[PDB]
Amino acid sequence: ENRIQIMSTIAKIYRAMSRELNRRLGELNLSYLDFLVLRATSDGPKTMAYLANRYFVTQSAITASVDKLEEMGLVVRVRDREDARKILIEITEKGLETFNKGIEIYKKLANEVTGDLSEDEVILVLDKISKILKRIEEISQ
Amino acid sequence: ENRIQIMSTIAKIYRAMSRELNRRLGELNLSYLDFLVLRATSDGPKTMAYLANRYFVTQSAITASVDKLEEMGLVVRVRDREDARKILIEITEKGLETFNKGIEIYKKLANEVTGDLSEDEVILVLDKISKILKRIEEISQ
Ligand SMILES: [Ca+2]
Ligand SMILES: [Ca+2]
Repeated sequence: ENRIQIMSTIAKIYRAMSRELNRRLGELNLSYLDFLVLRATSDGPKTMAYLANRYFVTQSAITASVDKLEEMGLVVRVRDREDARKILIEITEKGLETFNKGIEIYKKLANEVTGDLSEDEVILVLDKISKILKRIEEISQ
Repeated sequence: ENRIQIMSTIAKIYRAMSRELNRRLGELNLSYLDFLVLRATSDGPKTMAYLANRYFVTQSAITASVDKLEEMGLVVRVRDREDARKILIEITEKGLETFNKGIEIYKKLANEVTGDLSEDEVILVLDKISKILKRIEEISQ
């Protein structure tokens, strides 16, 4: 039926986008996950637990991504003033710079794949799928 | 901007759906990937290379899924009459039965998350995102 197709098409779009993003982001020395980590911390420090849960990826995958971004000087680990085991991943200036370059790449690709759509259509679709997301997130967790 | 949000919302929807599907499919003794393997072979035998490429997953992940489904008696390996290394993964009757049960679960979830939408809206959104998919697939590969 149609409702099945909306969800399955969403999935196919995600897989194709994730693959192309991985390729285009490679030139900034980042994978799609590394970019997601930068996007998440671009607006504030994030715990590694949050990162793994928000983007549905193993904790070991987050550890690998953060270790990498840290070596690249794009994020830093900030330990609580009194506690030490409590860690927050904060983005750096260089990281924000790289993130912004990542956003342009994402924006460029988003403009292409949605080219057959007009502003009205884009807004119409966005409004409607935002409802779908609200529902699945209320269900999923 | 809006075009960015369409793609990012698509991704968030995918992650939330994949997580809930994994949970609901667990009762049929399948993960989301195993279900994808059954969906792919439900209409005809598929090579393992195709499976890994179509659903963007490592070959080792496909091997693990197929080994599993085979032990569960849901798929079989069919070797060419003359060649032996050439393998096709064919679904079994039990596999089709299990697949169909999987489809009902997917259908049930799809109906819920898209509840705020009407038939017209569903068709309208489907038509439009199918264009997005056509474009990304032409770009991605
Ligand atoms: Ca809930
Ligand atoms: Ca091409």
